[PDB]
Amino acid sequence: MTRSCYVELIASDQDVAVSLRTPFEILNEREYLFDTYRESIEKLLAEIMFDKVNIINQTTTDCFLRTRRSCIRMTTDNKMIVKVNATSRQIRLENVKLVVKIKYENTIKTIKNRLMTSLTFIEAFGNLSQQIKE
Repeated sequence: MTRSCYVELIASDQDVAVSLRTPFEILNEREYLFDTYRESIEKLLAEIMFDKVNIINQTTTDCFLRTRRSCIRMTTDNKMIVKVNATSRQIRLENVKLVVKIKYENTIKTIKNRLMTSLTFIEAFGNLSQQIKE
């Protein structure tokens, strides 16, 4: 749980899923990334490798990591690392043990739809910020 995103990981014996709930435009603006989210997901998929070894003991395969995906891969020194394809293009990686798609999200919302518009002073203070610079 962070100040901007709530990252969750549901791990079963066969399928592992990563979700990310944020109340904003999710992948920056359209399909980009902030560094902190990538480091947090990398830490989480690094810890679940050590904690859930037998679930991730699968055959090493070569696959193209697609949009909104992550994978757990083996390095040349038999060290397991994690790369998340938050880039726009698909990333080709080898020695992949597991591919996990990340599901990104977004009467409390019915009140939040109006109370944000109740405070119309972002544009007023933007005019003031343009005004002071003289």
